[PDB]
Amino acid sequence: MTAGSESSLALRLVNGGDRCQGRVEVLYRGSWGTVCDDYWDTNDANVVCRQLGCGWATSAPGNARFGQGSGPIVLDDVRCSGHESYLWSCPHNGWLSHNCGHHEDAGVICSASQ
Ligand SMILES: [Ca+2]
Ligand SMILES: [Ca+2]
Ligand SMILES: [Ca+2]
Repeated sequence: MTAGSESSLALRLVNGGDRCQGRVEVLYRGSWGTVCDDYWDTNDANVVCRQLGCGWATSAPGNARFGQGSGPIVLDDVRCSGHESYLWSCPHNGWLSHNCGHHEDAGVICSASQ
């Protein structure tokens, strides 16, 4: 990952009750995209929760549980071991390499969420 994208990458959870649950969105090339729910699981969620300082994964809802996003779908088939420090450190399909719709946008509920 080039130094420049590494500097600008960012993760957020949107449309939930607080910052520690919601639809997963990732900042790629200066635009916020969503993550497809294919093979999305608590291991992926766990990386997200820990990265955000949100504790550990409670659950990893697919099927746009927190609503459909509108950006590009930037991540798909995410295969986190659960140990990685950043979601972009997980194996995945490649940026923008998806076969999804926004009705599949992945979500997370973390243990620090209230
Ligand atoms: Ca799916
Ligand atoms: Ca996974
Ligand atoms: Ca897929």
